[PDB]
Amino acid sequence: MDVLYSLSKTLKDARDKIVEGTLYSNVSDLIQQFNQMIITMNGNEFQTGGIGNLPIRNWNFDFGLLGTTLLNLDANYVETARNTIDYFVDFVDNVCMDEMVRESQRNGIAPQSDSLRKLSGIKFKRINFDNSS
Amino acid sequence: MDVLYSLSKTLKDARDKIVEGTLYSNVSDLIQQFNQMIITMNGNEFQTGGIGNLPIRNWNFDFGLLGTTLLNLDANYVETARNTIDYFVDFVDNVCMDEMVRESQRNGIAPQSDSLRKLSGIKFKRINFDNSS
Amino acid sequence: EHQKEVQYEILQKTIPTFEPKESILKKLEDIKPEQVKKQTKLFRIFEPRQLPVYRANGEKELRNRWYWKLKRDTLPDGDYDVREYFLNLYDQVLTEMPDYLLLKDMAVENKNSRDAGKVVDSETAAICDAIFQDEETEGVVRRFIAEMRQRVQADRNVVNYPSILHPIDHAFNEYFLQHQLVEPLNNDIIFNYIPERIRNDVNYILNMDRNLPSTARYIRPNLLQDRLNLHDNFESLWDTITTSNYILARSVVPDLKELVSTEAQIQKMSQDLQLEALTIQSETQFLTGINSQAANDCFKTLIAAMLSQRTMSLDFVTTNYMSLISGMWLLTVVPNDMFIRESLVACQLAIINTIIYPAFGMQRMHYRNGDPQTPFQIAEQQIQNFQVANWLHFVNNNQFRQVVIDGVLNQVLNDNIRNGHVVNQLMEALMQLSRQQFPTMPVDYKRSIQRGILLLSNRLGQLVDLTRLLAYNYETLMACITMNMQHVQTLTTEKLQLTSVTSLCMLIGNATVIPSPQTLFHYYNVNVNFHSNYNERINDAVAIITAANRLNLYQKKMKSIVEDFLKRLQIFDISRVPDDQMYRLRDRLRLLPVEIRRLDIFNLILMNMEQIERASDKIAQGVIIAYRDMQLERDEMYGYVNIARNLDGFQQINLEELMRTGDYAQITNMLLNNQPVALVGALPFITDSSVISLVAKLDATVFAQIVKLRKVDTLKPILYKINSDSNDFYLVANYDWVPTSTTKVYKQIPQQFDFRASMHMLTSNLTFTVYSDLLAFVSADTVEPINAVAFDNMRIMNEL
Repeated sequence: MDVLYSLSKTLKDARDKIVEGTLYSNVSDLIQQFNQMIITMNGNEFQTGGIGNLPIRNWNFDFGLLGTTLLNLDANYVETARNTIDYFVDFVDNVCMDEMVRESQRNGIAPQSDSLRKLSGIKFKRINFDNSS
Repeated sequence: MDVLYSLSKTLKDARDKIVEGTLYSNVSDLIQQFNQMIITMNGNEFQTGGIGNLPIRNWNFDFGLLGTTLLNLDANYVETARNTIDYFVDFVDNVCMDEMVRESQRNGIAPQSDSLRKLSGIKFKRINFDNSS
Repeated sequence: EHQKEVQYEILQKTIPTFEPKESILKKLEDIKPEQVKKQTKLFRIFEPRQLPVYRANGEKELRNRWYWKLKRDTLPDGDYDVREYFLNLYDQVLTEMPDYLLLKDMAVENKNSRDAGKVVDSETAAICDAIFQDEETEGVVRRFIAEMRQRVQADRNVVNYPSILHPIDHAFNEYFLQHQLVEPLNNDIIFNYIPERIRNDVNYILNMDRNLPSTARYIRPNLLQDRLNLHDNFESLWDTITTSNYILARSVVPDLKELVSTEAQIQKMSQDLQLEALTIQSETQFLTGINSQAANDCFKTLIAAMLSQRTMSLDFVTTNYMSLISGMWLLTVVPNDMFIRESLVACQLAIINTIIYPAFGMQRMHYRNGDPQTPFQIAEQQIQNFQVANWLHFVNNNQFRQVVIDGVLNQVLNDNIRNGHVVNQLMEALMQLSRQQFPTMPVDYKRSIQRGILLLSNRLGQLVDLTRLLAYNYETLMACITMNMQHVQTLTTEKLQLTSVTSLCMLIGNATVIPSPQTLFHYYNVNVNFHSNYNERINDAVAIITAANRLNLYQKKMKSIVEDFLKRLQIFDISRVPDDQMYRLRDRLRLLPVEIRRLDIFNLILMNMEQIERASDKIAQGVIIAYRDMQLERDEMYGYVNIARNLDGFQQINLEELMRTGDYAQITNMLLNNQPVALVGALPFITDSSVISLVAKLDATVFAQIVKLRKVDTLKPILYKINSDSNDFYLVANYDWVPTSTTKVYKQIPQQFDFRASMHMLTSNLTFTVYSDLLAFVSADTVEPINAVAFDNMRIMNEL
């Protein structure tokens, strides 16, 4: 679960600190964290939806990392990034919603969805960070 | 006083950004600040309470630091850390409460408690940090 | 011309440019790649030795507890000297920076125990066998040592070997593992380290031949950009770079081929030229020769100039009008933008005047420029022959389109598709010429002039070819430049005799040459390394300087580091670096981050700094005087001694401060009216066993000194290692009594040894294979020259 959290603060602190004109070094510590993610992800496939009117969309990952040789970003840098973020956003939305509908009497304190159950897996823990929300 | 502040944002941004898994280079800038503290403290004795129904608990300092090393964090790393945090938490609580009751006609704007008066000392100033609250 | 020299040189002393031309090339091809420093030893700082221990009031308790001690304990005297010492460690750390690591290469037999055990390194081994036998070591110890077996996983490449280091040691070696700065390697990556351009340049063939184990591993090249904008002030050094980058270029620029026999052309030339026809100033237009060379020189020279972002002038020869015509060629192409304003000055006006204007009949008022807007341009507004008129705007506006960001950050001031191979420019440069045939002055003039012009025109069918050539070449070579390149007015020129120019011109046939594959790479490779070195040293530099500041080393900082820096860069010979330059260089350096690597380590050293210093055997931090009979304390290790683990209750006087700043005797008064006081910092040291001594109150002596000599180096203080043994002086415990030390010291006690906590496990990858050079794996051929093509795709060099 905590996993999930990160995924976002990652994107927020991303769609926020990554803009046309900021010095690289203001995101050095960040950039890293990001990439680290892409890696852990790529390869594994997911299923969301499959209930009521909720659509069953299939997500797959195949992305190239990010920059490393930059000094204050050039517009071009952003757009090639934003394009990658938007797939994760539209993703998480579907992930949240899918686990935001399932309920369980016995153990209704743990992950239900096929999507999240897979995240609590150990091979992902490598992402968690900045738990200030 | 401002001193006090830090002590917390230190712990919060700590009990928050230090979780099983995260990448070190997200806390590099943090870890440091932390240690710096332990140092300044170790070798000091404090005392809180003494008024009304407020217990008089005593405190001492003598702690080891933190490996800086490791790409990612292993569970073991956390627990050995959390154990040290919990002593500071239970500390500050007692510190706050002790200075949160005393009032002074004269300088009701200055520190009161034996606990805090000692903090405004210069040798502790080396701990200030991130005043955004 | 002697007067010209002295000064032309007084300038050259403000240029860290090495002397000979060639002498520079070597320095580059030479800049070898950074040696990797795989590594053997685990690396520590301290092993644990046995030591005698005497219980309170006791003799050698017979036991010998294990304590940690420093291998190589060389600490200076004085807080300041200490800070400097550590600093050297930083330098040592960096020079030994193990880029990667493996453990099999350190395997060792854990002599004892049942499951074939192979522990980390030699020291790890020793220790085990050692303790195994110190009979007073909990049954759990042998056990652990015993059964603890390595961890070998064939698949995945994992190796977890049991080890023993130390808190501060694990500290190091650890990060060294977590920063193996070694990324994988797939055919695809090699393919990719190739300019996004070349691959698409048909003329060049690509192919793979060798495979790649999942064992493949390389080290990032690290090609950050400029970081340092030398483009706006360090002229002296740019000139030196340009020069360099320039020679480099010539070394590459392919030599030409298939030219027209020198003799043949010049001969039809005399027929056409009508040389000796009255005109007094003969045989100045034919010093043109040695063209079989001049062209090669003019050619090379031209490229490098561009690439290297150099700027030049022209060994111009006013009379020789022809030589001028060709000039027009030059501007038709080479973006005047990079030509010191002046040499262009002469050139144009020489054209403008002794040409066009009068032979064309226009301004018979010949002309008059100042220094702003150019004779080649303004002439426009005032010309009526469209053809003529287009040349003008195009020539005055063809600004080497200083705008490019290709294949990932490579500002390489580019050039017009037009020019490229649209060429027409040439066709138009000609058409305009095709209608310059008319009156004004003597006959032998137009005759001679126009006839020469025609030789440009006919040949024009070919002159085209020239355009294409360069177009490609520059447009090619360039691709492989990492260093960015802002256009700058170099301080130095480069002479280009219209002689050669003119030759190249009417003297090139259906030749067709291009950069040999192998050639190209070699080029990349170089700039690469160089870069890597620049960037790297930069980091090495910064790291130090910053450390230099918190490490309060208020001394070297200026030059010191800078000197070494430049030297390693090779390219230039310091010395002739104006002083405003070296310092200014720091001014810029000090304002940058720090490669995590570098930085991350210093942060570590500082945290343990304190601990080391007191950990040493010789030297403690300051002493105390109380002129109050004091009770000697007792510690298991030193026996009966006068140690104080804490100041508090007595002023502190930074020796460092005092010594460095002279004394005001504040101390002199306190000592004199005999007052409680403390001294802080690192200090000499003295042990003594003379029970008697204490009685003689020796410790209250040494001090008086200081005042006479105004110094404080000679301040050896005293300790009384009074063990209930090694002290012949023991008529002490035989008499009821207690130690009356008038003084004691700060050296905190060494650390006890606790196995458990020093035993760490080890995460190490397993079995690499490091590759350098790279490229090599690339198989590449080349079409036959007669079949080239540019962006054009029709065919470069196409006048069958």
